[PDB]
Amino acid sequence: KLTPTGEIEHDSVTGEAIYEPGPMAGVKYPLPDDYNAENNNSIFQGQLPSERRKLMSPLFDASGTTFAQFRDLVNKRLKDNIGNPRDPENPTQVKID
Amino acid sequence: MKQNINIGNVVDDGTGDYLRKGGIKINENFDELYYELGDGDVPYSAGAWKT
Amino acid sequence: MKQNINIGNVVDDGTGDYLRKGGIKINENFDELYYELGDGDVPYSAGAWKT
Amino acid sequence: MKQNINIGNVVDDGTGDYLRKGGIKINENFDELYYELGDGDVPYSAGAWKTYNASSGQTLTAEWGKSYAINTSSGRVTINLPKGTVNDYNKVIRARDVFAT
Amino acid sequence: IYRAIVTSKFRTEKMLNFYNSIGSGPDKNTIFITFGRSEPWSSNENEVGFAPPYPTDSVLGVTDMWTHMMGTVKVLPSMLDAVIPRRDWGDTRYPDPYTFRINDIVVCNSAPYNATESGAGWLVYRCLDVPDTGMCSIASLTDKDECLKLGGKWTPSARSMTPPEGRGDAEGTIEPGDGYVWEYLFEIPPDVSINRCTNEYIVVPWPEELKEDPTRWGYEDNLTWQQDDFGLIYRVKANTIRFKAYLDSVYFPEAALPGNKGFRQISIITNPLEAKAHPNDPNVKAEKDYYDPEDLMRHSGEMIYMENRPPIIMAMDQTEEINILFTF
Amino acid sequence: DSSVIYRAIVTSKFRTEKMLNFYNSIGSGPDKNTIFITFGRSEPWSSNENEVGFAPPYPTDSVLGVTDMWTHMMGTVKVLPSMLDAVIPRRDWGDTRYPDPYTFRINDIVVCNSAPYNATESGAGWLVYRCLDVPDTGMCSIASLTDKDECLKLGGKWTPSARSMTPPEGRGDAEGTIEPGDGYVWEYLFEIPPDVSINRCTNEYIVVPWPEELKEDPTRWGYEDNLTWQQDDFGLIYRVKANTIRFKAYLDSVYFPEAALPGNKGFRQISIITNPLEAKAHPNDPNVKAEKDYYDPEDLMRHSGEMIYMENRPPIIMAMDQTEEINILFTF
Amino acid sequence: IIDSADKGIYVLNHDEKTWKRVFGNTEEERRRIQPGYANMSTDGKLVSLSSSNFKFLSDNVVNDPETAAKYQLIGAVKYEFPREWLADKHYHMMAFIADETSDWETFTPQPMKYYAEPFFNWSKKSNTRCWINNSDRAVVVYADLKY
Repeated sequence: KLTPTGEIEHDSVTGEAIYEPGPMAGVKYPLPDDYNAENNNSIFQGQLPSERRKLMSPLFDASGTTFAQFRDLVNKRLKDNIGNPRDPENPTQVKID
Repeated sequence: MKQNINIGNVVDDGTGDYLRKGGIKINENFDELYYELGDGDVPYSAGAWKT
Repeated sequence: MKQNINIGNVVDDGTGDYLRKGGIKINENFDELYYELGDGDVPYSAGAWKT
Repeated sequence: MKQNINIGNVVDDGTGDYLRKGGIKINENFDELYYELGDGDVPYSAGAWKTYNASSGQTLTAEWGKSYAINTSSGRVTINLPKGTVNDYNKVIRARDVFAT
Repeated sequence: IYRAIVTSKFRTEKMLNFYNSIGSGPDKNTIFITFGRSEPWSSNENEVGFAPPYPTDSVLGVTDMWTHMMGTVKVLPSMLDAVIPRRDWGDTRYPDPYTFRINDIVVCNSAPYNATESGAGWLVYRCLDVPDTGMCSIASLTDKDECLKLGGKWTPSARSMTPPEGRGDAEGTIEPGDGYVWEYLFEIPPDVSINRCTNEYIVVPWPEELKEDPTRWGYEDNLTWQQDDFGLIYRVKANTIRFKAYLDSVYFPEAALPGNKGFRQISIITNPLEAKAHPNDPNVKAEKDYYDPEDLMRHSGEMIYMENRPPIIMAMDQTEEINILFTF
Repeated sequence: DSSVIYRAIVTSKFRTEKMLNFYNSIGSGPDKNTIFITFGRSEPWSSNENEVGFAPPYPTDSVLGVTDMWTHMMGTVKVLPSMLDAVIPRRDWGDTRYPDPYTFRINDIVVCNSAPYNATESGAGWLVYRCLDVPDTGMCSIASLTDKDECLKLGGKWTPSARSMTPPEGRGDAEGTIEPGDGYVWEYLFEIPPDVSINRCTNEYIVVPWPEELKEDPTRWGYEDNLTWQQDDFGLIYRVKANTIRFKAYLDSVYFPEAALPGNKGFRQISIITNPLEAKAHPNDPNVKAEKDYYDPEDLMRHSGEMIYMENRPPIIMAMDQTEEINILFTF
Repeated sequence: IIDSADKGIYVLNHDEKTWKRVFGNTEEERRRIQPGYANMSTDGKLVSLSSSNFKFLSDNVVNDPETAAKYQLIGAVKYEFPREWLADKHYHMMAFIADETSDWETFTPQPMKYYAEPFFNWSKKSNTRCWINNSDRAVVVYADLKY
């Protein structure tokens, strides 16, 4: 998203880039044609059905992706909570004995 | 055959081609382009000739 | 002018060319070295000349 | 040595290389294909050669299409060429004086 | 009747041996990490607040865990690091960003608010002395010096002006003025930082890995007087190791297939031996990164650590990550 | 509400594992730990120290505490790995001294041949059995249950009513007392040869064999006979789950006559050190790990190496021509 | 490979009668049976089939109200087990016997195996249960010499 004149903008003093639910955020998408032809139908069928769900970039025109193996998910993610500074306020994860 | 890897217009646009289709669009372009002179392993500053 | 792209690291991060930066950046990186060689949609093992 | 970049097979399949390893497999690919012909940032339609020095060895060897412009000043150059050469032929080698030693 | 103690260092020491003890092939430990039990704890297991039944240790408990085991992953020593809890100077979110206690360990340059200095990796300072005004942990004492002369903890009143700086020995912003004084340790190079560091826990360098570059770790600068030293981890007294592992669907597509209820419970194993068609055949320790539990001999190797969770559902093309921290 | 709440445990084996590792880490010369053990402080804690009930001050850990402990230090002794052994608490069949000699609980480990009353079989060293099953009648640790099987079905401990008739016997893999009749069943482990018994064994703690040392003789430990199905094994300590190592050391007046001399108030406090370096005349000289068994504290570099464990005692008085022995154990 | 449904153990009396599952008639203990791991050996009057596999569906019991309470908890479950005597030697066999008059038609988890009981061939004549040890060693068991 915000990328003034050369480069994406990361937030002050904490230096973190800014994402928004960018325009046309929620959209169906067509699944239009080609994969069935483009695949030839591999991946134990599901060729178009498998599809690689949701976020991942490969459409190739994108701000947020840059270059990595992995995009992390902070949701469905856990430090539990204990002890040390940093750490979550809500443990989202805990451990008992 | 330059195998132009295309982006739709501005950044953020839902259109594009693919990182998949770019794959082998990228690579053949190399191969095709490169295998001319680069002719497999190493490019030849003396040029590539194919009998 | 070779227009190397910088590379992001291993994790979602805001540093480096985001792929759409690379989009057309590498696609350029082609044509430059390509046009100097290809001069149009075909590459030349014999090289290319400019009137 | 072309540093060919794979992806696994069909789209959407598990197998493929990387976005991350996409680079520098792709970029160094540029350099080499460039670096012989280009020398630096820009390619040479007229081609590019790389100076081997009299200072370094009394001998260089065997680079098939890598052309040299040769110095004998420091020491006599004894240049040996690739051996046994299989069925290839057709391979021109280029040695020259960037100056006359 | 006598009194005796173990130094906190020995915590560290255990680790270093233990760190030494992961072997490559021969005669030194090899570590596999395993997940399993598609099976549901109980219909509830999914629900919020669900806590799986407290695990059981036994040849029986082993067998069952050994029974359900979905998949197995090795661990290379380079995925094992010493770590200490990260605390950055100036971070607003968390309390007292500006208030440091004696011997606390402070990271600098980590973040823009943190960052004093561009073009250098993270820094690690420890805070020797704290402002005079403050609060004592022992309510009876109003003097820092008296609180500490007795040894009760002291909380200083006055915040730090700036995060510390300089390679030198106690800096500490001592001359011009401050309540804090600062001792320097080492600098962390960026590449390791980004990839290793969890915002709770910085990664602490190994002595061997230290033996390689004192500079890349910024330790080359100092003073040891023992010649090479490098025992730096003693100074930080890290008792805690971080296991890092990488699960991928590809090695284990079967558990990755759409509709799996996922694996309930996790288990690590050390030095298992390969499957053999003929039991008289000589045993083989396990090199490859992943083994189907089948490709591993029944019960082979030892599992130190058993784990039970509410169900987690893996999915293909998803990539799941595990971190584990042992405090010795 | 807490979303994720999970449970995880470390096996008791991992205790063992650390140990076996830790045992590996004592080196000869190179790149594996070397251990010195030190005593000091002739100086009296306080005038009381002699009197009964006196507890010396609890030691202090600090660069300060180190220095002080490092200050008074009388003498130093190295440790060879062969003086380090794994051990488990010794329990003998039929031994009056200890409670219920005839009453054993599941998984307890029982030694045979240790003593005349114990001894079934002559011409063999000590035996080591574990007791798998106990008489059916008994009492449950969970007060709610009167059935052994039901007690155990929940997993609570069970104490059997009926005492053992005989100490277990047989090399035989299952073989406690199964056919004719009894409530107890007994599991066999290995037999201990007498000399080690005699020299190593403390009547509270049998000494447990190393896997390595086992690799040498399976027979001398009587382990050669069995059945493993993993091939060679020898990891026996895993099966017994020994968490405890025994340090053994021997002090003699001769290495340190000065602290041994008549009238010494003896040493108050003890300290162990790992991988210290020799004293050097020139500080730029490269460090040297310490081979010899004892060093006057001078011949050791100040503060070199790390000392894990500090100790304070009422004064103990060494004496010349005395030979004093120290044992320290560890449960990891 | 040898697979699918039957998993059958069958019992012969008669030889006019038929083949008869006993242990078989379960669905469950089928899964215990494994081609590589499961094995039978008889001694006299007893029969020993191996199972190196165990897991349970049922043995968990639910609600754990005590911990449910103290943890302010709903659900969880208890992890519970009946007792079977496992080989503590690695690979940790589990066994099943019909011990009465030979067979007698029930199989049970066993108060214990005499270790590695399957793979031990049964001899009537000079009755022994023999097997070949890994690391190629001949193991023989026999009973003898009540004085």
